[PDB]
Amino acid sequence: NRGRLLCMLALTFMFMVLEVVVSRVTSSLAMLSDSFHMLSDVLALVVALVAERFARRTHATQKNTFGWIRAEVMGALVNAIFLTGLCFAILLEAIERFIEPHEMQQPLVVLGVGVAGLLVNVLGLCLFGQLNMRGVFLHVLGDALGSVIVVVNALVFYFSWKGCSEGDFCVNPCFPDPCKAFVEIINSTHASVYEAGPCWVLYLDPTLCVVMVCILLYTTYPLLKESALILLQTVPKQIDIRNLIKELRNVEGVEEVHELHVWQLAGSRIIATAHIKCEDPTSYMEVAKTIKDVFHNHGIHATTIQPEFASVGSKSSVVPCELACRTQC
Amino acid sequence: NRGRLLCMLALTFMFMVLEVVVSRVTSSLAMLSDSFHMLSDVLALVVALVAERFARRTHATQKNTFGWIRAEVMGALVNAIFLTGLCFAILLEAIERFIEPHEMQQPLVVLGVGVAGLLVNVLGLCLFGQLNMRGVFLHVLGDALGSVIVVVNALVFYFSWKGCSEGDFCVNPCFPDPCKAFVEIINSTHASVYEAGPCWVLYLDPTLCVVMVCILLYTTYPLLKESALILLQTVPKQIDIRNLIKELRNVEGVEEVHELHVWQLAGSRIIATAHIKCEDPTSYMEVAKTIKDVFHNHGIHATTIQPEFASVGSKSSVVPCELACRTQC
Ligand SMILES: [Zn+2]
Ligand SMILES: [Zn+2]
Ligand SMILES: [Zn+2]
Ligand SMILES: [Zn+2]
Repeated sequence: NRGRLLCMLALTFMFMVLEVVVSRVTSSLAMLSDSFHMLSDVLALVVALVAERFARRTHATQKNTFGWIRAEVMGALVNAIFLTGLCFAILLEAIERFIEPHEMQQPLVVLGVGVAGLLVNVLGLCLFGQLNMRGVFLHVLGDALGSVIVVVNALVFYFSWKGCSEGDFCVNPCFPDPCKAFVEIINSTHASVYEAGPCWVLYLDPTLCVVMVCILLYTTYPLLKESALILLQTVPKQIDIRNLIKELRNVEGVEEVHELHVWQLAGSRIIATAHIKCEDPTSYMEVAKTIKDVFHNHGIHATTIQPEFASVGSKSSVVPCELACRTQC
Repeated sequence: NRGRLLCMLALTFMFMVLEVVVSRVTSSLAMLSDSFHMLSDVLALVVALVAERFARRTHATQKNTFGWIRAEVMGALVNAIFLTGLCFAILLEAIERFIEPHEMQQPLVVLGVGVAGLLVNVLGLCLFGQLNMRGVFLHVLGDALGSVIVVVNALVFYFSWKGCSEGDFCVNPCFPDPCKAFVEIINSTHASVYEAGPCWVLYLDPTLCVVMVCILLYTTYPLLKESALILLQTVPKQIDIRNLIKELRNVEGVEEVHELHVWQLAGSRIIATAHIKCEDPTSYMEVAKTIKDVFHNHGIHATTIQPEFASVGSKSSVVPCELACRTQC
């Protein structure tokens, strides 16, 4: 449905506006750098929306004689790439939180907007073309787990951390404090009291991002396998070629079955070609009806069985099919 | 060739090792954060390498009755998505250099490694399956233009900027200096001399990244159009369906031409189906030879022309094709 992706696109725009509003109210330019990062969650909805007005034009057009009945199972692919590509990004970025750990300065406000985002994505998840559903549901599960990360982080971050207490002049041993250490080592004045807070919670986030990454990259892969397999002309999973060939040769009136191509258009519109070699060119229609039946019994319905009638003395050359070109094909 | 992508993969690993070596020698943990960003240039070579040992298995296997002759024109797609996706990343990140501009502390060393990277990518470009070539050449042109950015930046950055001079205690008006302003406003001591350098060169980089992004996103798109078009079963650009149908109906012996599917397997292996409606079921082979000729004259060589022989009184129903199923197909 277009209604669902439309509603969810509207919701994410709402939340980005709320985020810019908080980032400007609090006057914290370090938080306005997520209202530009949700433009990566609006893209996976715009794409699966564009591929909704294209799986309905299922009519033979001079520019595609099957129609765009496939632009569904391509949309999913693009999504399941973007996400996975994007997913590695998180992983890469998680490494930076092990080398130069930053500090979540204002934890009440981050808990606030994180719980708002977690609720809007719980709705975007409870809201949910059979592979666009999957290619977008995974993409909202991603940011939902990201929001659970943000809450469980900024939850035990006001509960535990201590940070610099006496104004702006204290020693932060847990990481290479840029101004505190600079001014404190360039001026030795025996200043006021200090403190030191736990560090077992300074790296309680990148571990959560690594877990979210290993969750998405396993929930996504089977979707990506199925999409690329459909798009590589591969026999579906439910049709065994050797059985089709044994059954075509069992039929009366035929003796050989040349090029036998089977594939999958989209969903369950499976096609099938075959040359064939009848013997008597007058009882052909009964043979073709029988062959269409032995295709219909195997979930394969749109066929094309060209019969190659044998001439005089030419039953010694398969490559010509009795009907061929010259060399290339 | 596998040799070219192998050589280039070896070169990029060499350069990443050189980058970690400099980042550890100089003791500048702000530069080790590019030896993790070149793991995004090794991916587009690993993919177009995996799709090299898969466009050579062009043999009918029970798991694909065309073979993987298409896994070339899919590889390109994945590349031309990754890059474009990745390209938006740059653009997004360029915006951060307009809001909170950072400082290239050590410009001689950055010029050094930037010129080394620019030379290794000039080689990776001069080094260069007809769409993998394009899907990887664009991907090296990307980082080559990135390197030109790094050189022209860190070139007129030692030539112009001034920065803080008298030890570690000066005023930096051009941007919200974190330690200088903090310690200078928390302690009013009438300290030593200061200075102020130009700001027309502090934002001489993100403009270069925006130009590199608008260069890649126009050099990539036509590749992505062609790849997705091949993968959506679309008639090629060189075969006009109306002409094929007019020419099949002009041929003797036939009167109607049912489902006429034409598409593109990969490169130039174009297939074509067609039912057809002959009249006299004894002169069929001549008609089929003529039809194969009027397909061969149009760059379309792998055909399948099923003839539907008319029964008694049934020349009033196209939907049955004289040969059909029941309702669904
Ligand atoms: Zn999102
Ligand atoms: Zn993170
Ligand atoms: Zn690169
Ligand atoms: Zn940049």
